[PDB]
Amino acid sequence: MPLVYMNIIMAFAIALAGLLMYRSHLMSSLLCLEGMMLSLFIMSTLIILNTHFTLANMMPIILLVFAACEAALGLSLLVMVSNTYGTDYVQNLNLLQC
Amino acid sequence: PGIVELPTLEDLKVQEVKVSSSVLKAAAHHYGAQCDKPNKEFMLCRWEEKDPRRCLEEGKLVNQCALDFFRQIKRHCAEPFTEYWTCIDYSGLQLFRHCRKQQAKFDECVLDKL
Amino acid sequence: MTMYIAFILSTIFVIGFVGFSSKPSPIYGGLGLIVSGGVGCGIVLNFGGSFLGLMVFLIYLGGMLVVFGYTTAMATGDWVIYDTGDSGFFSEEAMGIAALYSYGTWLVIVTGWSLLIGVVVIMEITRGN
Amino acid sequence: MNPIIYTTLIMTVMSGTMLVMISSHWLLIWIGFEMNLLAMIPVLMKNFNPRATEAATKYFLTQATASMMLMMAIIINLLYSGQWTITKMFNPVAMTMMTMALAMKLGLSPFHFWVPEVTQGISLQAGLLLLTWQKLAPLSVLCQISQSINPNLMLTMAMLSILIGGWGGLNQTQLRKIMAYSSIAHMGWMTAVLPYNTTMTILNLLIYITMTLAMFMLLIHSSATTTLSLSHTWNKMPVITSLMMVTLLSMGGLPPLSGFMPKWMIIQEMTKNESIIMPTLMAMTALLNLYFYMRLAYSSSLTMFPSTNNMKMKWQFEHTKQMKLLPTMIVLSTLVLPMTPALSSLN
Amino acid sequence: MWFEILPGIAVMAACLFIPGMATAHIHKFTNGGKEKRVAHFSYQWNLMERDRRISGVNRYHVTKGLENID
Amino acid sequence: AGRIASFLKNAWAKEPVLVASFAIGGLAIILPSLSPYTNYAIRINRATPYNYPVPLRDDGNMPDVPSHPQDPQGPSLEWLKNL
Amino acid sequence: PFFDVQKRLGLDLDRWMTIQSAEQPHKIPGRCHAFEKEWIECAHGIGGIRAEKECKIEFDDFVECLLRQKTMKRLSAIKRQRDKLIKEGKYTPPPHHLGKEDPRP
Amino acid sequence: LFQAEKDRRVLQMLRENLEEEAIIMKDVPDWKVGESVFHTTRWVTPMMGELYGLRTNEEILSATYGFIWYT
Amino acid sequence: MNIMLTLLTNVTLASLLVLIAFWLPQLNAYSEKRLPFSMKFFLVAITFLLFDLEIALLLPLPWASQTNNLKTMLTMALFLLILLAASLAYEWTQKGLEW
Amino acid sequence: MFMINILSLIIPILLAVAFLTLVERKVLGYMQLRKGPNVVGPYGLLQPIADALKLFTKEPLRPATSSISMFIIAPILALSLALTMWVPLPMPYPLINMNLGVLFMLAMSSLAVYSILWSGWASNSKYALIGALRAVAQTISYEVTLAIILLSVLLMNGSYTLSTLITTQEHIWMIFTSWPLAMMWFISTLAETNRAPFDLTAGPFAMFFMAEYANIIMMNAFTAILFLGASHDPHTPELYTINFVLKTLALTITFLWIRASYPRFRYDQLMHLLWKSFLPLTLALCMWHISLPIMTASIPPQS
Ligand SMILES: CCCCCCCCCCCCCCCCC[C@@H](O)O[C@H](CO[C@H](O)CCCCCCCCCCCCCCC)COP(=O)(O)OCC[N+](C)(C)C
Ligand SMILES: CCCCCCCC/C=C\CCCCCCCC(=O)O[C@H](COC(=O)CCCCCCC/C=C/CCCCCCCC)COP(=O)(O)OCCN
Repeated sequence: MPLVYMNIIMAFAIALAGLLMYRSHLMSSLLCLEGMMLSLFIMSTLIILNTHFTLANMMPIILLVFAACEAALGLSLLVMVSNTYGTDYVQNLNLLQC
Repeated sequence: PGIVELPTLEDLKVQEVKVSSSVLKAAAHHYGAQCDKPNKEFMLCRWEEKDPRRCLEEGKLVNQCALDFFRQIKRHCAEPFTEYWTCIDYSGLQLFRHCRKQQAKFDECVLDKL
Repeated sequence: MTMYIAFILSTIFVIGFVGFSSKPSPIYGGLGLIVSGGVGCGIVLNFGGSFLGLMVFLIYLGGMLVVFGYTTAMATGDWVIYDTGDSGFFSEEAMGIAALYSYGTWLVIVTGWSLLIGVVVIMEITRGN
Repeated sequence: MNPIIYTTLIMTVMSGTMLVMISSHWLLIWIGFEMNLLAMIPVLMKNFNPRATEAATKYFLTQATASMMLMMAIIINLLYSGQWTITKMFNPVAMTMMTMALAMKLGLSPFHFWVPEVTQGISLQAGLLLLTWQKLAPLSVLCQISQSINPNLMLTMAMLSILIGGWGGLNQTQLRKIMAYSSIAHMGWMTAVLPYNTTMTILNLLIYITMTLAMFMLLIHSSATTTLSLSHTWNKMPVITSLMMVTLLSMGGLPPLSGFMPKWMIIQEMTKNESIIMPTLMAMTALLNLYFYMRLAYSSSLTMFPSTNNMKMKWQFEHTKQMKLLPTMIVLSTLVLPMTPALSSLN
Repeated sequence: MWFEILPGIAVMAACLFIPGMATAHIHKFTNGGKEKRVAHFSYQWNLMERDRRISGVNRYHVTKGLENID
Repeated sequence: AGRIASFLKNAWAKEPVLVASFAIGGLAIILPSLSPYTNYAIRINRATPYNYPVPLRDDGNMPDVPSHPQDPQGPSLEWLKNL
Repeated sequence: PFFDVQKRLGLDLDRWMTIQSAEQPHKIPGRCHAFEKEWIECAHGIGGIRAEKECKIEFDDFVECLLRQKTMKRLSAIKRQRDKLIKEGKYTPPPHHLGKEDPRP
Repeated sequence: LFQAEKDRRVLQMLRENLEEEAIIMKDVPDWKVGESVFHTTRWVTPMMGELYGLRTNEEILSATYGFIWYT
Repeated sequence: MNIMLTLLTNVTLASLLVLIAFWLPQLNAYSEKRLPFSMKFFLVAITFLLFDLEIALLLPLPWASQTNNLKTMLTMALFLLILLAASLAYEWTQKGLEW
Repeated sequence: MFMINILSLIIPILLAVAFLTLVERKVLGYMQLRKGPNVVGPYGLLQPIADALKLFTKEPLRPATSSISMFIIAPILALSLALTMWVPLPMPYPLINMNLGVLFMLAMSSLAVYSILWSGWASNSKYALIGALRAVAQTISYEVTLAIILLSVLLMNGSYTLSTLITTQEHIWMIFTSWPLAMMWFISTLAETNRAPFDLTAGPFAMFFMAEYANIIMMNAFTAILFLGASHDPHTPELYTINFVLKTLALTITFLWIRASYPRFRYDQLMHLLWKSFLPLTLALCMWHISLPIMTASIPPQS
């Protein structure tokens, strides 16, 4: 497993870590999710092209589309959250508690 | 686990055909029509053995037959053929369509000659 | 060997990823993600994925991150593992992608249904009340 | 929302779950998970209020993170072996990655934090859907790859889930959070037997689904979301409270009721694999679940809490809409112990 | 009158004349007096590489005709 | 029958773009299934050689496979040239 | 769990995209087609545990074809030894490596 | 003809690499010259780094990215 | 390399021109003296994103036309476009394209 | 000699967009019963030089509170994209020959909105932010139908290669095969560049102006290649170059014609125009052009 794959998994790791740190600004959480998807697409495309798996060339497209769909969903939710509070801050979602 | 076996450099020595891609393209149809049998030997053996190390003799045979074909072409119609390949070389995509007139000459020459 | 161009591109990828992972000023995070996406599409293009890299550059950058920036503005080692043979008189990536309509009938059906349901769901959520 | 739209969304959720269940390609399983998540959000937000929106946002974030982790695991498994089929995982890193992904999807501890809040925010029907139907696809995926999972991580997370559910159920006054913690504990019980027997997992899943369906339908029939609001039901329909008390006793694993069937069998199978300490710990921990079920029974049926005058008008009305299969769910979740050996049907 | 617009337009035309024509001459100056060979699909690229190896001067456009067959 | 014709009239006025779009869509949907040249297009797609035709080893029991390209046996592409 | 609807109805909904050696368009082969074919033939109709204990050689060959860890390690060792020996100054590189030597079609 | 020339060229590069590896590894204790990394004896198509590994960087970059970068 | 060099040249020339434009007039001494969050624009952005995803799905058609499964490819492409038109119609009739 | 080729591609485009301002002014004046600039120079032939020097000598107004970073990035990106767009164009031989030239141009046009977005954000004004959001939404909305029309038209070409469009139109123009698509494409190109009737919105301003006008000439050249094909003789490319330049000039003069001939739309009016008249018809024509080669057995060759 070469060094470029190491770099891409490392980028995915930083994206996941940044998603889990949660300073504020849920939009940053969506950005971290979307960077995770971009890293997934990059690594999957590299794997598929290196091994010449022809029929697997569909898988990136599909994945991208689905993730982008999820992106829209998140944005919509974010907007509604903002409409309730005026800001997309993380701490404003403290109504429900354990 | 094991040692790979590779043929010696002497076994890969053969009189390579030394024409450009345009020259090969110009005579491609006659090359396929005339040199078909050794080419089919080589291709069938290559697709059956799945081993480059077991297909050297047929490669030498197809090179020899191609050399024979080009020697005949040079002997019989050097002038007609030269004009035709030259036209092909000029085109960026090496299109047959662009210079039909040259082809009519070469073909008839070959039809008269060989 | 241009000093491991793929390695340099990967390093810039990780650099942009850690730049936007600190989550400063979400517009700046989007800028870092733009740079990272461009670098990754460059990685794909240099590897040989012309159409998939151009899909990244078109879809991702021009629609998805553009919508992200729009909504934000609303608010406040290589060369060794490579191949040896040729592809023929075409490109394997394009044929594999275009085989979607011949082989991936199930994939097209499920993806189209998901897209239509997504449109419906977006309208449902954005209605409000 | 529009009844046609609601039916379409429900069918889309069920179709995504079925696609996960009947597919053999990893990308199709991921697509089914994405479809389920995409169609689940409006269902959680059918009744619009800030609570529902916040719960839906929490659920979406958790499920999107879990799906990203699952796709990363699939990509790693493909990288170390060019395979897309759902089989042996061929890699330990991919296995632990997708193990945590499925644990987060199922709400198993330590990924249990979202379950009580998402259940509390959404309505009773959406809570029923979330706690019953949304457990089939991840459990099916786990059952398909049970030979590759590391027993240590499975057992640790299952024991943590049971302990956390038992401890957290004690401090709750809201019934929906009680249901969420009960679901967490039962999920730990289901998961603790996956490395040994998936048939036990499926049997426990069926029993738990029947019990929680009966309990949720009883809670919908008597529109109560809190212990105090539930304490008033005896003055309008005591039969409902009596059936509820019997079902609550069953949910605690008390013999000869139905809830004793899974635990017993699970314990037996674990003792077949020379594991004695863990089943004992799980039983003594489920004692806490039984304790808070008994407290709810005390506050529900075995004693008569004070009532209100305005209940008299409620005496003059009958439920216009009646749920079907509720008697069947209660009977199945209470009195099917003598037909225990039927589990040989590989349910 | 209206033909007084023509001078500036002419300049524009001259400007738009320069790039493409220049490229053509460039492609004729660098590719041995012929069109620049296009290479998609990786087969004609192999043809160009073989021509470069055959020529002996490390230039693909130096064609070796029949006189090189001996 | 009168209601449908009246609806088509009312739609052709004050809504011509939608009428044209629906007409073109219906024609594009229905016409290919009854056009006789789709089989010709399929046959043309079959006739394009992208790969090398690998010959078969002879065993003296294949009278239909030609031994040389010029041999009369095998598929004939005269139909395409006549088009 | 797994409801094998495809095998019951003979549908082939998603089995065409599972493996490299399964009917690629235009007969384009995978990079490790033969290795995966051999592994599948070894492990077919035997079960999981027996496939893992008995078809270990085929899977090792397939994974080596996929990732080329051994080949890269050997090439890196050769490169390291040649670089060290050239730094010491006892080996002179051949003309073919230099690129001075003429190419063959 | 292109196929035949390709096999001959690839075999020649492999033979030269074997000769230089044998020259290079005369002194290392546990090495074996021209040893395969596969259990099987079937022919395996060599990688890009197997043929051009011991050659110059200019030809390495050519053989790797010539078709990709040619425009 | 050629595309890299072209991009580098364009970027360098643009940077030089902008730098000169911003600095040449800066050397001579001179005087040197909300909430609304409209939803319709967000909706149009979202539907643009969804239609862009469907366009991305539709893109490989020029190579999809040479497959020997002409009936299947034609049916699948017409199905994709029918679903696209259905999404547009659904957004139209539910008052989703209004101002 | 590649750098010389790049320079000989770049500089003439800058000179052409320099003199296009004078051509537009003179054409508008003569269409308005007056003259254009005819005093500074023999026929205003030195007017662009005077305007360039005057713009390059005038003080720039930094808002004193704006973010400098994106404020300076935006014109660089705009001008770089405008100059990069010309690269794949075959006239008749492209500087860089790409397989997916059309996809490259589409991706760069998609990138083009980022300059507008960043300039709007960096203005530090709510009104300018509203205007920028409005323009970005319009641009992406018309980009949708741009992409759909482009793919439906290329379905009769066989590939995304730009040079093959010359071979495709060897005998007939594609204006005859699909004039409705060309009509909608012309209107969409008018809409993308914020030109009349869709134009609802010193140094950096000058750079943005060059980017916009280079985009205009680019779009006219692309339309001319796409729909008004010329005959290319490999033994004389100058004929194709002259034909292409003349058609591009005709299309640009036509752009000035619609600018001088009509009033402008409202924003909701053009949004409704697109989403309720072009998109349905565009989808119908996309299905029609998908089915047409199959039903007539005239599928383009390359794959
Ligand atoms: C049997 C049960 C029916 C009721 C249950 C339905 C469940 C939900 C509906 C989805 C299931 C539909 C089955 C379609 C599976 C796709 C595969 C099958 O159709 O065969 C294909 C045939 O394709 C068909 O044309 C598919 C057309 C069906 C799609 C049209 C309508 C889609 C509606 C489905 C539901 C979508 C949402 C609701 C819409 C109203 C394969 O083509 P073929 O060429 O042999 O082989 C290709 C492989 N090669 C290349 C190696 C040779
Ligand atoms: C079966 C084939 C389907 C696929 C082909 C279609 C391709 C794409 C076309 C559809 C795109 C989206 C269409 C969305 C329809 C929206 C309908 C609607 O709600 O609009 C109404 C207006 O339109 C209607 O009244 C409903 C549709 C009217 C009928 C349209 C044509 C019906 C079919 C005609 C052709 C039939 C087939 C051809 C036969 C001709 C002979 C060959 C409201 O208008 P407002 O903008 O709100 O303004 C009102 C205030 N003044």
